[PDB]
Amino acid sequence: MDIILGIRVQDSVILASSKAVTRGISVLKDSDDKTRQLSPHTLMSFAGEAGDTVQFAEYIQANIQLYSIREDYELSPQAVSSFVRQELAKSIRSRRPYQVNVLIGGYDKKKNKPELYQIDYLGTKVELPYGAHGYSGFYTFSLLDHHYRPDMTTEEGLDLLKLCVQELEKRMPMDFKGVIVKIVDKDGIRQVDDF
Amino acid sequence: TQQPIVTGTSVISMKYDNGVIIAADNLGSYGSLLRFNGVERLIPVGDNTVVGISGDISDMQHIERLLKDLVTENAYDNPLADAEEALEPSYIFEYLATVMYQRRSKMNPLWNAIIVAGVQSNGDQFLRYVNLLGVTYSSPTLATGFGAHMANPLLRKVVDRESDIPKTTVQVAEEAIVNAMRVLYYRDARSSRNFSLAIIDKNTGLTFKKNLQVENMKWDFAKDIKGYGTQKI
Amino acid sequence: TTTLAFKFQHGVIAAVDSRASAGSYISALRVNKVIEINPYLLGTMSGCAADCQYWERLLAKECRLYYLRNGERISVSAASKLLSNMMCQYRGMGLSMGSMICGWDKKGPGLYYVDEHGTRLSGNMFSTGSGNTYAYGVLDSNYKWDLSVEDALYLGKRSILAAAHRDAYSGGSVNLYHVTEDGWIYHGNHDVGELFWKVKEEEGSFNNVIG
Amino acid sequence: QFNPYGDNGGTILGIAGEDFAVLAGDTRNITDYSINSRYEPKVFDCGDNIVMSANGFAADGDALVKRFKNSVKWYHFDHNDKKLSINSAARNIQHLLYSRRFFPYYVYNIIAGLDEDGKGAVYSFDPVGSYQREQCRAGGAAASLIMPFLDNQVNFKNQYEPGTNGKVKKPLKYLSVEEVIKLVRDSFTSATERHIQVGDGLEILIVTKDGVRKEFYELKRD
Amino acid sequence: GYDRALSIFSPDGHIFQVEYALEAVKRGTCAVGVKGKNCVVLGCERRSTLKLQDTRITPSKVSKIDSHVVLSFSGLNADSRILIEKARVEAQSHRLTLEDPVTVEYLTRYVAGVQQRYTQSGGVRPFGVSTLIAGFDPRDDEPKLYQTEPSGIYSSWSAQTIGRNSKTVREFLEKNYDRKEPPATVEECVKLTVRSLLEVVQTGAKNIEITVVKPDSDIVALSSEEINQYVTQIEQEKQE
Amino acid sequence: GSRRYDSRTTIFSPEGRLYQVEYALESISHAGTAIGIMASDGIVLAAERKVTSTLLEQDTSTEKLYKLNDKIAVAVAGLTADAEILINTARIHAQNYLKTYNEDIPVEILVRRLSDIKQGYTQHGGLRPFGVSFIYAGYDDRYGYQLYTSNPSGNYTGWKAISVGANTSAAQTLLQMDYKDDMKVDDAIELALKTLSKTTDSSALTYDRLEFATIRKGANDGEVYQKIFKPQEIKDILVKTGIT
Amino acid sequence: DRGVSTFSPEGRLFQVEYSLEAIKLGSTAIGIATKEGVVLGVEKRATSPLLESDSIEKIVEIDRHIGCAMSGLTADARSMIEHARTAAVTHNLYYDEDINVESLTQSVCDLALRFGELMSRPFGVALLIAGHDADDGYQLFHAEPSGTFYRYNAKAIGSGSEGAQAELLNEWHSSLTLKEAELLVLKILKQVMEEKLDENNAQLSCITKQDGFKIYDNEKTAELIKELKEKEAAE
Amino acid sequence: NNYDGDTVTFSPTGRLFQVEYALEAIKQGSVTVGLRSNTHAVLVALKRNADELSSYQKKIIKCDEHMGLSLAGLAPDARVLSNYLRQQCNYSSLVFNRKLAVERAGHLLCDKAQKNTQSYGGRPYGVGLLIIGYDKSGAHLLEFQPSGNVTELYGTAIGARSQGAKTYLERTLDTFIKIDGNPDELIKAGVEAISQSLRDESLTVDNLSIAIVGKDTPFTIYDGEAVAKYI
Ligand SMILES: *[C@@](C)(CO)[C@](*)(O)[C@H](Cc1ccccc1)NC(=O)[C@H](Cc1ccc(OC)cc1)NC(=O)[C@H](C)NC(=O)C1=CC2=CCC=CC2=C1C
Ligand SMILES: [Mg+2]
Ligand SMILES: [Mg+2]
Repeated sequence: MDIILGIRVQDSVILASSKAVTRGISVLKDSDDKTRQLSPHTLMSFAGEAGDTVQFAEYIQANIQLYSIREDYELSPQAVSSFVRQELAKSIRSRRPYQVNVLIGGYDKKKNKPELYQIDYLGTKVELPYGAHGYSGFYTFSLLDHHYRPDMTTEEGLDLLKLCVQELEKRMPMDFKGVIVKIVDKDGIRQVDDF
Repeated sequence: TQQPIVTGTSVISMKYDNGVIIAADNLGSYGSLLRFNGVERLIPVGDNTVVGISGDISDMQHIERLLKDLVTENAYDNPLADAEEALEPSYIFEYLATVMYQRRSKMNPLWNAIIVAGVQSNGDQFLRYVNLLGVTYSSPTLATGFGAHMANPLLRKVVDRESDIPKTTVQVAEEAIVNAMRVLYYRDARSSRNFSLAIIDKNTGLTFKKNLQVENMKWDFAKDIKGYGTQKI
Repeated sequence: TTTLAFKFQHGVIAAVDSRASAGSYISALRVNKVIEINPYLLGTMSGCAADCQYWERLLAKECRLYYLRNGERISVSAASKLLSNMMCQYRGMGLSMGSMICGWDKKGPGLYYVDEHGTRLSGNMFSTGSGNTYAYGVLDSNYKWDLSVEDALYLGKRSILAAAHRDAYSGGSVNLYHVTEDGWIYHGNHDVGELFWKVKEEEGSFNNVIG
Repeated sequence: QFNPYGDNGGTILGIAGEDFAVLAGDTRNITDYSINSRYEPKVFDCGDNIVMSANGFAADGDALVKRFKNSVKWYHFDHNDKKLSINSAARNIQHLLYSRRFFPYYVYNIIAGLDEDGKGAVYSFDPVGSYQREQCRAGGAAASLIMPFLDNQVNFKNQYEPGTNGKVKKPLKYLSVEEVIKLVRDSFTSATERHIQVGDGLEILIVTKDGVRKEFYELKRD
Repeated sequence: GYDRALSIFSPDGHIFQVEYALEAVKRGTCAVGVKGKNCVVLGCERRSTLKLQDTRITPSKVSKIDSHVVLSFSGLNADSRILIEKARVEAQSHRLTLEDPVTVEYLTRYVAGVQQRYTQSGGVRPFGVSTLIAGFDPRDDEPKLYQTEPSGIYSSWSAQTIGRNSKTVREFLEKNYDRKEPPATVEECVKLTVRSLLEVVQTGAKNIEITVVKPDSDIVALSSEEINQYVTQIEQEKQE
Repeated sequence: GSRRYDSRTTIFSPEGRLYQVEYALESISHAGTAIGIMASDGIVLAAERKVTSTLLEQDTSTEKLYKLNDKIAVAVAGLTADAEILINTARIHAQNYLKTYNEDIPVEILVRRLSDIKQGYTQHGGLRPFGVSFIYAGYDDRYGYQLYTSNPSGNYTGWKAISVGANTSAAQTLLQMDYKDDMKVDDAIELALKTLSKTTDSSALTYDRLEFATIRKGANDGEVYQKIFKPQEIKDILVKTGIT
Repeated sequence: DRGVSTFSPEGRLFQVEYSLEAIKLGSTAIGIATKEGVVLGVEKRATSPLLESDSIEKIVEIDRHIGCAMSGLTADARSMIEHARTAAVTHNLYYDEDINVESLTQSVCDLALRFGELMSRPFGVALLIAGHDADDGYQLFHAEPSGTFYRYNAKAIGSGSEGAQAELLNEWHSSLTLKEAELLVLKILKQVMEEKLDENNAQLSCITKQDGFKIYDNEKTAELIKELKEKEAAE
Repeated sequence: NNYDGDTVTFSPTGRLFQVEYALEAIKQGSVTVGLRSNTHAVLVALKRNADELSSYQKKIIKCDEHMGLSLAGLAPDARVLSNYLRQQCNYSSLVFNRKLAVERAGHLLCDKAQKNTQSYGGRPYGVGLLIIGYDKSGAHLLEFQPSGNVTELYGTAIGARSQGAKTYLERTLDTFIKIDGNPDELIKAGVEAISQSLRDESLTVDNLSIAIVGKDTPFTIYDGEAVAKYI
């Protein structure tokens, strides 16, 4: 798929992801949710080749959910992100690699800190205050470099995110049909229904 | 997948009233080089079948050994190996045809074109073709390579359809085959003067003729031909 | 091809054309592009005919076994996913299969789009094939949830007609299906040749064409 | 590079009657511009009142027929000599063809016989196993020449009742076996004229409740 | 590979290895399952021969297979871990391929199938474990309670017990549990489960574990003090 | 054929016991006693070497106490050779977990893995079980300080204080008597040595017949240190506690 | 010890003969074939009153036209049923038709002798396989762990088998109706069962050409039990 | 005694007891008769039932258009071996376009049965077979024993009380061999032969099973009212 954004603020992580799905010259759907909840306080958005994205995401989801049941304990965002990276680094030298880029947004309940990890299909992991995959960063990073502070509120994070989406909507040739925004904080994961 | 190296050219054959005739030259070419001049490409199987093979010679020698081993294996625990349960042309053909199609399906073919000529138990004539692709067909006349283009036309003037077979004698059929082999020597650049001919008759059995030569050749008219158009001297 | 399917208040409509091509040659005027998996499940076909038939008839085997083990009819969500999982095994091997899995289950009516890439999308309306763009135009402008069964059947019928006209690789005939909670209902085979002229007169559309 | 496929030409034609069915095909086998055989049978009696013809690449066609004939044999062994219905044979063949989805049998296949109600039946296949029951079907080299003629002269397409201003279609009937064979012969005589791979001979297999009958007719040998 | 047929028939038509596996279950600590009108309770015995134990980290007797299904057992402890692991994997595998969580009946059928497979496979011995599997199906308010055993047979129970002295507590449940009117509330259901264990347990201190499972993935384990209050109330009514 | 000579190591008795597991436990009961005691601020591991010689090189010797990683250690009771096979597997599992999740392996997860391996040898394969019982002493940030034990059956349990090997019946009674929950490491060290001193089959308990180790948060600030005691250090702690 | 595939001096496989003893300990199952359909009935035999009897599934659907009842070590039957269902549906996939009852039974029996040192022992369960097809009509088969299957007009398996089989010997005739067969199964089940027969501890089922395989409701069976009591009191 | 635990063990007198016990299973089985002339070959088999409600177990199996057998002993083992013959007959046709010789079919059965008698873990086949067929050297009859021994005969019988039918055929040898071009009279001789092995019970319509193969006769089985002609 196309655009996935992420921003880590004071007390939460905000993930924005496009709604469009295209087959050939036709847009089949304009309300697609490009994300999976891995655990109550960990969310993963994804973008890449058709089919591979969902299969990989659901496979990761199943593994983390299995771990949670076995240990009766939630893995830290850092631990999950490392597991995901290894699966992708393992994948890149396979017969047919999984062509998926992900953002992992989580709230670490132990450290009481939000955390954002950006991982590409090669298995290249980086912790960031804000991130993106594909061409999304080319348009948005200049705004984020300028406006981002680490002490921002969730509301300020959403306003800065609106500015990023507006810039994308102005300068991108592709119509990505807006974004679904989700917030990850101490209380868990919730969706912003009006954006 | 491979490419043929040392090759054998046309194999020609036809049916006649009491049996079948088959023939093939004794050459093993190495591209344009006429490398080997003593190669036998007709291989008898018992006293009722002759297999004629064209194409890659190393693959021919492989097939020759499969057939030799087939005779050996048929005699095992078989008191009627030289009688009722002897190898038939239809048995030998179907075996080869099975092998050829299997090899092409593994993308590792035997680079050959084969004609199995023989006479069955009931006196019926057998003549069928198979090649590297596993493609099979039967006809009153059959030929491989260049023979298909030059020999078949001549042989089909004798036996144009099934009803012409009882009307065709062995003398007429042999004459036609030998004329066809001469024509191929004139016009096939990968052919030789020396050839082998085999006749399988339901009465007189298997006659295998070796060291035959193309004779009664017309060349004298070449002396009058001068230049490529305007030249007189 | 052109296939479509959409959810509405009284279930789901499914309409398809019936043409089959071999390049420019029309190999078949009347092929069946809908498979009856069970009395409450349908499957559309677009792409390679052999793939669509094989894998959806194999899906029917698997949905049948589900009923026997669990003593309960399979959901549309689960059925669509079994199919998408099959596609992911032969991922990259060259299959060509685009399909909608239409049906009615415990959650009400259900509609899923599945393709050879392993894609699986839930939605109220879909259209697949070479002529899907033409069908979407008619659907998007006339679709409502508050449609009557009579009007809904006509919409899907008319949407295929639109595509059959413009798209060279769509046509022949229109096959209609209506899916209720009591099961699916076939609503006939409609020749496009006869249907076109009928619609032109009654509706007044296709003014550009002479008749 | 080695090419495992080839084209042996030929053309086949299946027509379903009310209580009979025909499967016809020319007897010519070719490669490129050469003729291999003027009489090489292409339509076979496979048992259980079923006839079959695989047109295209002869080696793959012979292999498929050989396998289906074998499938019929094992159907009798495994299911108490039960008769294989034409619809069951069709489905079985789909699975034979799809076995090689990734290295196909390069053949267009047709089978003919009678359904369980006694009516005539023809089934057509593509090389990878898509099948359908049809009334009429030509396959092979001259398929595009013949099919339009059958749409016109069998299903009375584009034919209307005179004086109806094109409002009333010609009503559809079934044809007699004698009428069908006429259309088959005229189809092949026409195809022979304009297609170089068609000719030499025409062999028709007719299927009725009484069994399987053959008819042979000469064609132009040029 | 080691192919030796360990589970085989005897002249009288018995598979002794499967029957000796049931003896291992008889040796195991008592486990009980009672389903009320809107809940299921799983009770488990803890033998007090082992003190100086660290109860925080010691493997608990009741295990979550998914968020809506639990599994308790009696028999060999090490053997139970293998069944639980397999069950947990199958639970996620079902969600992944069918997009619905497992039904309690399906999960039970799978675990019972695993146990059965180990009674007619070469080189392996039967599981010395019987299980009680309880929970609520997705979007369903009807309680579910199943039992399995080494042979691989399974069945649904209004109430059931397994393990040592299970004969005694089953005797208690058969006369105390009314089908026409099951424990209406959570309290009544837990009270009946504790009462049944008090027939066998010894001391009502740290020997009784209780786990309540309610609909819609609402699973909680009671603490020592909460259980102790039930133990106190039961005996005070008994002194009469 | 070969069936004739098969002992059948993985079968039940009529009473529902695993023969080989029971006999393996009998073997372990003759092994040197190993004790583990968990305190609020650390863990103690004490163990007795079996009838040594004066010519044994003690300072380079290791038969009882092994290091699995920086946070987790084990005390062994039974066949040393069998234990080393398992120890090397456990060391690898800990490193696999660290490579995957970039976090040190939780103690219980490591213990469960080894215990699952032991279980496998009792249910399939037709091989004899490992004649080993472990005491696991470890720390992680979830549960803090932890003591576990595993035996050849593959069953594992958590403990505040525990003994394995010889005279565990006597040793467990003595621990149950003097142990308290608010206990500290220095006190636990004294308890461990006093218990061995009373349960030992030897005439007297000396430095050369002991292996000793502690896991303390007594490391500079929030972190954990493993201390495998040297011969001279064991000699000092014996004098300090007043045993020699 | 001794081989699993060993012959006795009498020419029988020890393990197969011992598995037959396990089947004699199993709960009773009865099948009766008529021209109007085939009836299958079983004894549930709950081990305790707290066991919810409706969860006891000893009668099972293989296809719409084939049903199955079991007796013996019922856990062993699950993989046999799974194979049967797969075979039935797979044949429908390959041949676009219903599979013959005999062919289905033969497919199940092919598993039976796949044991050695494949599975480690024979099955400890016998199956009554009842169904209908167009060629041979209504059929009832008895599938053993020996790999042998006999067709039957009527058959009883389990603990009360020889007593029930003698009763079926006298009662069966070629003109039995479906209603008569239903009552006959109930009659014989009531005779050989330990506990008193009712709708909760016994189960009926049938297979007809029209409606296919159906397991009877407890309310429907209860009426057939009441109809039985009255007709026995009638003389 | 001590040497009958498995097939891999010779006794001190050089006997294989597991094979001998498998041979015993054939003697318990129902009687079946085989006999041939120069033109035709016939199988006659007495089918056995479990009781009056049960069907009569089938004894004759078809292998090809020109070959088939009758069984006595473990029926499942006959299914395994007949399936093998079907495949070998079929391999001969598909590869060599050749009908499998009856003598070679016997050699293949012998070699398949032998492997089970020399290896540990497996067991011998518990069934005896009578193979009839018509090939290029005329009519044939074979007797198969699970020891591996295969024997070509004019006539024979196996199963319980088979000695009576075998003696009859040994007397009638010169008569029935000459029955050429008359299938009904050859079957009559077979039905009269199997009758010498009957006690108490007699040949009824659903009891008797007959099969025939010949010069212009494919292998066909006769059951039910089709054999009432010969009762
Ligand atoms: C619409 C007509 C677009 O073409 C629509 O998608 C229909 C859908 C359909 C048709 C029939 C049953 C179910 C669904 N699609 C086709 O008719 C389909 C289009 C198509 C053609 C060819 C390929 O690959 C070569 C893919 C898609 N047509 C076919 O499947 C036809 C029947 N296939 C062939 O003609 C064919 C020739 C051939 C030669 C060698 C190997 C494979 C070959 C194929 C599949
Ligand atoms: Mg990156
Ligand atoms: Mg020409």
